[PDB]
Amino acid sequence: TPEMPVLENRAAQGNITAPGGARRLTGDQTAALRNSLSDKPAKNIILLIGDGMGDSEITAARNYAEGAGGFFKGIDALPLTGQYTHYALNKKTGKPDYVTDSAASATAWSTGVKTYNGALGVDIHEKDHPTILEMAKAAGLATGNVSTAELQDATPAALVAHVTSRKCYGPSATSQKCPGNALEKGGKGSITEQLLNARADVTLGGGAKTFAETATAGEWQGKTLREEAEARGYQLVSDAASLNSVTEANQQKPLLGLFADGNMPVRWLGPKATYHGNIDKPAVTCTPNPQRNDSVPTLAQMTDKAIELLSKNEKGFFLQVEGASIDKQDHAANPCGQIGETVDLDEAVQRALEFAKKEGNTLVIVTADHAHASQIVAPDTKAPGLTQALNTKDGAVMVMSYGNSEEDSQEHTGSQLRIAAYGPHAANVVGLTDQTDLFYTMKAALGLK
Amino acid sequence: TPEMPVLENRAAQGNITAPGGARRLTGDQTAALRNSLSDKPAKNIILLIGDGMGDSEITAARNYAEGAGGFFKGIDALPLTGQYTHYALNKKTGKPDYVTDSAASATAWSTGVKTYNGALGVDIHEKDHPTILEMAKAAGLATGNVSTAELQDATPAALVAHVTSRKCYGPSATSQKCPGNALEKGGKGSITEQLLNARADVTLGGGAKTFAETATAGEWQGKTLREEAEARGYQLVSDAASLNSVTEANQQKPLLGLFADGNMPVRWLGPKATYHGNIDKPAVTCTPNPQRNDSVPTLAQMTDKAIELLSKNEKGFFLQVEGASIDKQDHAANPCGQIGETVDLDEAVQRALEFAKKEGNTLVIVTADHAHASQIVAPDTKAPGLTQALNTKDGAVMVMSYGNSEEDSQEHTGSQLRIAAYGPHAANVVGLTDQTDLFYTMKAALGLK
Ligand SMILES: [Mg+2]
Ligand SMILES: [Mg+2]
Ligand SMILES: [Zn+2]
Ligand SMILES: [Zn+2]
Ligand SMILES: [Zn+2]
Ligand SMILES: [Zn+2]
Repeated sequence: TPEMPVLENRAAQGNITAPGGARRLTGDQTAALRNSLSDKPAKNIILLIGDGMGDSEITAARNYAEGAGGFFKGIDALPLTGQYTHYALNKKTGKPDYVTDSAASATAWSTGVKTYNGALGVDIHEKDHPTILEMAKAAGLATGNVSTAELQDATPAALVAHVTSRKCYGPSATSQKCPGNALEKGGKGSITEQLLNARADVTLGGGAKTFAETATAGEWQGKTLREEAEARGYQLVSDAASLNSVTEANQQKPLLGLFADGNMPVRWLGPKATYHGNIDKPAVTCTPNPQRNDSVPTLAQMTDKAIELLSKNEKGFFLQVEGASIDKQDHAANPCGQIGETVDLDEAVQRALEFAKKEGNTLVIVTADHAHASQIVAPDTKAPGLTQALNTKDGAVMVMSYGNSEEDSQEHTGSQLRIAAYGPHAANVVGLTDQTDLFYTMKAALGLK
Repeated sequence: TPEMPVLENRAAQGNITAPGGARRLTGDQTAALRNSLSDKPAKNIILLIGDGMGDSEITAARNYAEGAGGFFKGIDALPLTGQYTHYALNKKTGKPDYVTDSAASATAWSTGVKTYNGALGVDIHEKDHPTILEMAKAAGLATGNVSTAELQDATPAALVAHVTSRKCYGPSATSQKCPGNALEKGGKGSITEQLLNARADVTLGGGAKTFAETATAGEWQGKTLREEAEARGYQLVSDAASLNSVTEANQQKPLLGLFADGNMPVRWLGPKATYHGNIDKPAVTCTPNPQRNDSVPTLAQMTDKAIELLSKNEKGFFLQVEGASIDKQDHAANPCGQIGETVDLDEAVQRALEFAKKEGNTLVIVTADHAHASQIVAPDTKAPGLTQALNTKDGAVMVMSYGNSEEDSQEHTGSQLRIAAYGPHAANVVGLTDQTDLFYTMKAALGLK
């Protein structure tokens, strides 16, 4: 009557003020850990990435949304945890670059090779290396690529595209920045063109804008990328209703969902942190974003439809799910935007876990590309950076600080960070590992090669 | 019987520029993990604490001393890992206070009750709670308390004292700061007097200064703390020569080593970080402190002796080792000092792991009280705080940034952080747990009733 348990409840068990009340455990965990260890092969894999979602980000989001002694039913629920490194390389020297971007990190987990900041699917010598999606596909597995960002963004693009710079979104930018990759130059194509060739079964996100560009060469020269996708038999959907109307997605009729021109709308609204924000302004309470929609699918919905479609495959499936805007809102120094996308991702993880639990042969991994700027500090802190006071679920104030940049955007940080997993082969995330180890873990799990 | 392994080598496997070159794993971990899970009783527990050592501090030290792709033979070797929370409580409201001090967090793990910032061994109503060392002693176990800080400091003090404020070092301050704890007003005494009453087998650290104080009352009034110590039978030692000469350590001959007036000397020196210091000044290489001596025992030496004296006890032991100055040097915004003390701890952890691996019935836990300010950022970073560039073991540049305060000292942060363990009951550290579970976990392991 086996089955691998998920963490059902790790909230504070009683009165936070009393002896034993703040305890998240209720008894010895040994037995439960043992039950969590299997080396059986995995049929499927669900990789959920919170971009910029390091330990700090998780904590701030839990404190705010669930209270300090709360528990994220999705994020905190994975039983096997570790900490991994995500350094990148200096292109010229080949030595470590301690603070990676999304492009180099995404490449790392999806290819198993370290690269330079800005590179997608290539190494420091600019050699193309096959990705876990292409490999899964090659072996006959269904494949999914879902994200809240523009599909040309680095995170999802890493799986289907090989370009020297993350910026070559479409023909236009490619010609000018990735001369080596430009179609009209003998190259493989811009990110959007490779994504279309890649042909995963299910791809959903934003970035409808770039599809308005036309190809400078080949069979579809002069037609728009959107027209191209139609001409090659993709099913195009652009709202919740039409998405939910899809019945099957495969190699004959691959799904392509374009839910916004750029990035998909953020779940919550609030003002930006500000200088001495926590002393000069009252505490903030985030509010749902009215532009979020009933016509716009949530991450959990996209995730849910994808598992549905992909699960038809007898052989199994690979699916990557990105909660994109945790990072984008961290850059913007917007606590509410940031937290709100963490809560969003947790909902997506709950869905993956519900599936995995009942299916029994699925590995579900939750992690991030790199760490980010936000820090939880004392309410009376006086910082030279940006700050904001928030009213949390506990009814107490929490102060959030962004102090690693004097200009435009807050930056990434190089701290090692959480990786949690559940299912067959989950054990490979425990202890210290490298981002590149995840590639090999997934490969091995899926039994590829 | 397949008795439990420590991670052997989690360094990058080969050439980090090549496929699979940065991998830390040489194969599937499932079997090894199974071998690591044991719910047999623990005979001994060694708890190592890096004050302010969040994942961030560990990463920087790693990059620095061992390279991005290196491995800490001590710190990174514990196979069972998780993340834990350490929020404190608001004294008046009892709602969470997101950022803890060393007093409140130390109280959490040593008594299993949350408390307010500044409290030592009391709850928000100011009532006492038995500490883990007190419970071990009651059971007839040998007990040790080692710090590189002054013994009065919060981390080591939380084990032996119950005062309303951490400032109540000795006679003088207590009278004025913790009236209800003052001896003259019938309290249990200042921290130092309370430490004396506690009578741990082995106590080593700095903090001699306060031992120069004269008691205001009791059977040793007018006499100094040091004189009282001698009168009570403690064996004093104030240098390394005399420490090694010690052969016995028990209840009627407790060891008390006072190796400094205040805190023991830090291993490494370097300039403090400065405004735009990564842009404005050359990269730094840390210098070994020439004033650290062959006369002053290192943490690993302190730990080594402690383990030896204590192990003579047939009943088992409880030992707490603190690498104190990580925190203090973080506050000071001194990368070299911060990193040097993490390297120091790592050395003490190795000593602990060595013993444990051989003995087979010892739980070893490595963690921190709370997170801190330091972040690793990109080399070209223009930040509003204090920054510095360092020359790592890789021959590359790493920049650390301090930007959560404009005031005197960098501040603590409330991010959840790594806890890692080896041995019997180590499984209770995996996943999400609270700083309060630690108490309960060590108490159940030793089967303290
Ligand atoms: Mg991203
Ligand atoms: Mg301390
Ligand atoms: Zn990112
Ligand atoms: Zn980013
Ligand atoms: Zn501390
Ligand atoms: Zn501190």
